[PDB]
Amino acid sequence: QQVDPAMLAALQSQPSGVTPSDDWAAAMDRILALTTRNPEAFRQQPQANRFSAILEAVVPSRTNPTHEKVLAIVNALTESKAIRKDEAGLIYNALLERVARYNSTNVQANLDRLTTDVREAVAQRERFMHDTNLGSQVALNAFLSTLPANVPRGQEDYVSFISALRLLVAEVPQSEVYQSGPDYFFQTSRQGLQTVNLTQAFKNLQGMWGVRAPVGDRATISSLLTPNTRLLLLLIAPFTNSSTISRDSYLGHLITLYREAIGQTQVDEQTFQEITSVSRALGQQDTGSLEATLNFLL
Amino acid sequence: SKEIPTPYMWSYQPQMGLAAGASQDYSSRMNWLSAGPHMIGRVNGIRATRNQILLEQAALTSTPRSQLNPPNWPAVQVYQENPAPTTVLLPRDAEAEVQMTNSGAQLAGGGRSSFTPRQAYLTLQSSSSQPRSGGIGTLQFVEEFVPSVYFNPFSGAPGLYPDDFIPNYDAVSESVDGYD
Amino acid sequence: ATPSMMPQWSYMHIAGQDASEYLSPGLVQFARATDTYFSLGNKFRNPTVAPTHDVTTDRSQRLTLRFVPVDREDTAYSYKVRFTLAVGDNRVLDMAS
Repeated sequence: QQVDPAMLAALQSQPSGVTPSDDWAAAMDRILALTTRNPEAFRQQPQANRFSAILEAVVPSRTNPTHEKVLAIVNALTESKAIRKDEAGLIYNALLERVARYNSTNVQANLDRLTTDVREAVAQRERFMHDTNLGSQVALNAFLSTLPANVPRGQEDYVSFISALRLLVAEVPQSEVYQSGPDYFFQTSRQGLQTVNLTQAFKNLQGMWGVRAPVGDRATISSLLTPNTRLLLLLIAPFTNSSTISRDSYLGHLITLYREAIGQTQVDEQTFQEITSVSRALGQQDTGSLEATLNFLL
Repeated sequence: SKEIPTPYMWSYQPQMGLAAGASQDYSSRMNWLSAGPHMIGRVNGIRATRNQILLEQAALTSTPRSQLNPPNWPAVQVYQENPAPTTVLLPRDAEAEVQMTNSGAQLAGGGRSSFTPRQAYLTLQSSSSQPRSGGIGTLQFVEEFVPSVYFNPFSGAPGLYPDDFIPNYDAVSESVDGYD
Repeated sequence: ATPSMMPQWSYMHIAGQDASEYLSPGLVQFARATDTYFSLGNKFRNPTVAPTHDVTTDRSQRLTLRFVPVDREDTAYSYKVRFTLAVGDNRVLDMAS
C-alpha cells in the first residue's frame, strides 16, 4: 500500500512523541512558545517534563542510527519479495550483527548510500510495472526472434499482426508471456484464464495468411483452425483497427467479425444491467429473472 | 484435452457466501468411448459450444474484476435492499389531545378522532444505515461465477495459476489455514 | 432453461425437440403411416420438460398448514367450532383438499 520502505523504517523506529534527540527543530519549536496550534503549552508542564526536555534540546544527545538504517534495507528487500516475510526477524538479527562486526566510518556511510537508491533508484520497479517488460516485452522479443519472417502468401499482414500483438502485451500491465517447456504461452491476466498456446497458434496460422475466402463458408475450420487460435484472435480483436487486415482475407472474416461479437456484448451488458434492476422495481421472481433474460441475449 | 476442456464449475458457500473453490465438471460427461469417428468429432463439436456459450455468458453477466473468488466484496458490487420509505400513519396527534384530558374528559376506545380535526403522519427511511459488504448471496452466485472455462490448463509459473481453484485456499494468505 | 448445458442436452434429446420435429419428415411420414405393421414410435426418445417458470415461489410459502378453532360449544349432543381460514394475498385454494 505504501510507496517507500524507509518511511516504514521511520515509522517502526522513531518516537511518535516529539523528542529533541532526533527532531530538534520541532522540540525547540514548542519550548520557546512559538506554535500556531496550542502555543501556551510548555510553561504549564511542571519541573518533571520541562528539564527532561529543555536540557536535552539546547544540547542534543548523540544516538546511533545503526539499528534504524538497516530497517530501511531489510524492509526494502522484503517489499520486493527477496526474503520471505517469515524470515526478516532473522536477517535483521544477522545484518545488525554484520554491520557491528565490521563497522567503520565507511560502512555507516555505505548503508546510507544504499538507503537512497532503494528510494529514488527503485523507480525502475515503478517503471516496469507500467512498461511490463518483466515478462511481456523482452520475453516476447525472443518469440519474434523465433518465428520465420518468410511467409509465402501475405507477406505484409504477417508483420502487422505481430505489430499489433506487441502492442497487446504493452498496453496491458497484467498480461505476460513466458518460457515453460519447449513452447511459449500468453495469459491475459495473472490469476487468469485464457492461456493461449502461442507456439501452436502461429504454427496453425502459418500457411494461412493468404486465402481470399468467400463469405459462404463457416463450418470448415474445425479441421483448419484450432479454438485457441480462435481465442488468440479474440484477444487481438480490441487492439486491431480496420486497417490491419483490410476486408477480404479469411482473417477479415474472423478478426472483423470477432470485434462485432465483442461489439454485441459491450452494449448488451448495459441492457443486462437494466433487466436485472427492474425485476426488483416491479416485483419479479429472482429465479425466473435470469432464465428468460439470457435467452433473449444469446 | 488442452483445447476443449471440460469447464471448472464452482461450488457455493452458504455460510460465508464466497466461492468454495471450483472443481472439474465430472457429472455431465458423455461416454463417447464407445463411438467411432463420425460421433467423436460431433461430441467434441458440442463441448466446443458450451465452452463458447460460457465465454459469451461470462462477458454479459459477471462483474469484471481481477481477483476471481475475492474474500471481501465491496459495498457497491453487492445487491442491496432499498424498499420504499415506511409511511407511518400516526393515529392521534397529542399536541391538542393532552389538553382534552386536562379539561377533565377521560378517553377510551380506539376524521380519525372527533375532538381534534388534524391528523399528521410521518415517513422514515426503511433501508439500513450502512450498505452491506463481505459476502454475496445465493442469487448473486447464480448471476456471477459462471463455470470458468480454463484453456491450456495449468500451463505457467507458480502463482500465475488460478490458486483459488483449490477448494482450501485463502485468497489473502497464499496458504491453507489448515488444522491450525 | 440454463443455456450453459443446452446444446449438450439437445443432442441427446434431454430437452429441445420431440420426435415430430428433429427427425427428417420423410421418416415421420414413414413411421406414422405404418403402425399396425411395424410400429416405430418406440426407440425415438420423446422428451418432456417442466415449466421452469410459474411453479416456484421464492418467498417462503407453506405447502400445508393446520388451523386452530377460535371457539367451542360442548353441548351434550352437538359440538360447534368456527375457524379463521385466511391467506396471504397470493394463495388460492381448491377447498376440496
